[PDB]
Amino acid sequence: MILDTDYITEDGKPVIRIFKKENGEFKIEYDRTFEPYLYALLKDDSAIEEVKKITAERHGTVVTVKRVEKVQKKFLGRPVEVWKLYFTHPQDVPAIMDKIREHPAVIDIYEYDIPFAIRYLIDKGLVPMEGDEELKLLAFDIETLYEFAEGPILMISYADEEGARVITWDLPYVDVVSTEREMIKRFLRVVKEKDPDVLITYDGDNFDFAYLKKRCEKLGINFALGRDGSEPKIQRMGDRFAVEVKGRIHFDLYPVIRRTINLPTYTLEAVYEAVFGQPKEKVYAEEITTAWETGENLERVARYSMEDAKVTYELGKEFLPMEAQLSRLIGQSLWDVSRSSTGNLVEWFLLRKAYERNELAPNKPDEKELARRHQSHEGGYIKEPERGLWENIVYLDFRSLYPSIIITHNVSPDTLNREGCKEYDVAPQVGHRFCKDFPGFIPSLLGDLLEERQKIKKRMKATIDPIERKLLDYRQRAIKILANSLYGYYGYARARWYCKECAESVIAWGREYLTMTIKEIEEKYGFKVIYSDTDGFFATIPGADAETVKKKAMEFLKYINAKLPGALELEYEGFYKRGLFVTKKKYAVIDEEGKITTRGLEIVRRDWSEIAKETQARVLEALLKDGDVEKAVRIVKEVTEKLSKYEVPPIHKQITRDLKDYKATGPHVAVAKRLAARGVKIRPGTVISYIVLKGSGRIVDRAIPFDEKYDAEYYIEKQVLPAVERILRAFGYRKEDLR
RNA sequence: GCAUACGACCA
DNA sequence: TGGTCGTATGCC
Repeated sequence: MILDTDYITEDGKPVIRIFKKENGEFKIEYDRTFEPYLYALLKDDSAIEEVKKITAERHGTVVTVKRVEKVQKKFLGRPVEVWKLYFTHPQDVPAIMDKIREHPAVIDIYEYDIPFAIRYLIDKGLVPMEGDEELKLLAFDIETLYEFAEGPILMISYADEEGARVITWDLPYVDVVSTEREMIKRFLRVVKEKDPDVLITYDGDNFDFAYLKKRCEKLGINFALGRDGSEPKIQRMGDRFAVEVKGRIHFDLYPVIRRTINLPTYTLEAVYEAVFGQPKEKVYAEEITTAWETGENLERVARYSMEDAKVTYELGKEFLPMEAQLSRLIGQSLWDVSRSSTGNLVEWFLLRKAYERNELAPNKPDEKELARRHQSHEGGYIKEPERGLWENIVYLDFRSLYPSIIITHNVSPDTLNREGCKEYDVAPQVGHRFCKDFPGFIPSLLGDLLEERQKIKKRMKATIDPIERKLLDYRQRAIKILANSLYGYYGYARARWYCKECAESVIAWGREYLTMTIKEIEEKYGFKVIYSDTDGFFATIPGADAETVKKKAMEFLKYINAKLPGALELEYEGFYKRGLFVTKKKYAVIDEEGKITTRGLEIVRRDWSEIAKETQARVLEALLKDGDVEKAVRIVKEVTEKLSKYEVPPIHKQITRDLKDYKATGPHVAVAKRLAARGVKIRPGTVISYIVLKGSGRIVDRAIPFDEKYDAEYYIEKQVLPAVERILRAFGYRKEDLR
């Protein structure tokens, strides 16, 4: 397959390198023939004679147009003639594009900021991560002793299919070395010997490689982890960094893991238990540092690091196939895709499709234009949830509401308010009209995407091969991720194919279909909807049973599916015996089997009493199973009364901006602001554990660091009341009554 | 983008 | 007793 592409400059000329793995052997293909370019839309053909002579200066070097080609391309569904201006080097375009753009016969320029390697991959039609080539994997970690990298790293731990080892400065896997220099040299020898394609880390982009470069510079080590002898190439991405290893794919899992799940804690043990359900030993850096001088508990830490290497490898085995599939589907390298945002992912996909279909790509918005489209966007339809628990309530939701709308109504800038067409669709309450005579750009690609996903699903059902089945699952989920990113692109501020009207029309169409479905389910099938959110609703019968529920629900489903247009379709996903809905996006429902699922309630909010969980679950389990609403309150009041005494024994907010920049001062911010005079260093993402003592004054005034939980009756009265006041009000029990 | 809670200030 | 503004955090 193809692993990555880059370019080096040889005698002022750019040479593309394609890293490949064919039949078990790493290979580098060189291309010296590709040339950067832009497109220029001119007042008249004549003007090229003046424009082709436009020159600039880069470093004392004159930059000239190498050659030109007149080309006919489609722009927003309409034909356009432009001039392709080629150049010698990628760096020449930034130097000369402004002068070309300023010239008076040049109406505009286009496609001037595409990075060279990506551009090469698109224009050649080359696709990374294709085929059945097997890629060797290697995971590693480092443990240091607690300014940055002043302390040495105590050990380095690596894991692969055959096992995990630890190279630190008395055990089969662990190797103990004389010094830190020897340990890093040994780790490098290990990586060179095994020669892996994928290097797996956890937060390696911003911790492990930076630390290693600092320690190598301090010890004068050439850390040539690359297959071309190169050192890791640091890169700046946003306010953070990414690290690349030439000839390999450095797979950092932290950016990927952040995008897949929404765990409150994102340390390796936390994600590992989320993904596999198994505990992971946790070792703090300070504990590891003490072992070196003492010599004791070396194995414990070496086991806490060995296990980190192993879990990093395991998470990498489980996450690499999905990213490889996304890479295949977007048409860019894994390194890029695994680190990129969904907006950029759609952009890369569309730019490839555009080059395939000879469509000229719109420019990224300028800063003024960016502000012009930064106005508020209308949200999805939500009904305030009916308070209290309900009986025999059923959940129905649309399949792919927004993609299905875009395909059914052909929503695209290409088709917006086009004149002279036989057929049109009209958006509700915003009135936009979309032509139905020819398929739009996005609607076309979206339709093919959904087609392919359906084909893959059927192939999944009919295959005997369990490996192929797992593979196709990955592929179809990748398609779902891309297809669902497409609506976001219509309203994406930085999008090239931005279309305000398309976005609002999609939202309006979604709301119309949802509310109309609810209207007819009540008016024509006698149903009450308890709660709804943008693409689905919880509704029920006043009196009926589970079998009744199902049989009756499918009548409405067929009726409405026959009336629903095209791909628009509603389905039955949830049977639930009783539901407790507290507010929008905050509910608890329990199923016929006895499982209960939580959304938005206090349980999953990071600010919460640790031990109030038992009574929270009991209140939900009594409310939802027993259905007795005084039982819930006599439970709450009995726990409160028993917490008076003779009860068996049983608060951190992150700072996002610096205290000088903070507009106000909250109780946790007063602690951090005071710490600045106390000096212990504070940074975005660190956590304020604070307490409030029983004393007169402002709440910022009385907030204290935590090291400076007693639960002696009053603690139970700190934020418990809000956590159940609305929950328990539905049943007539006031805040005052509970205490 | 929506949504929840309240912190801070002001009456 | 009632308001605005702003902060930390969860969803679809």
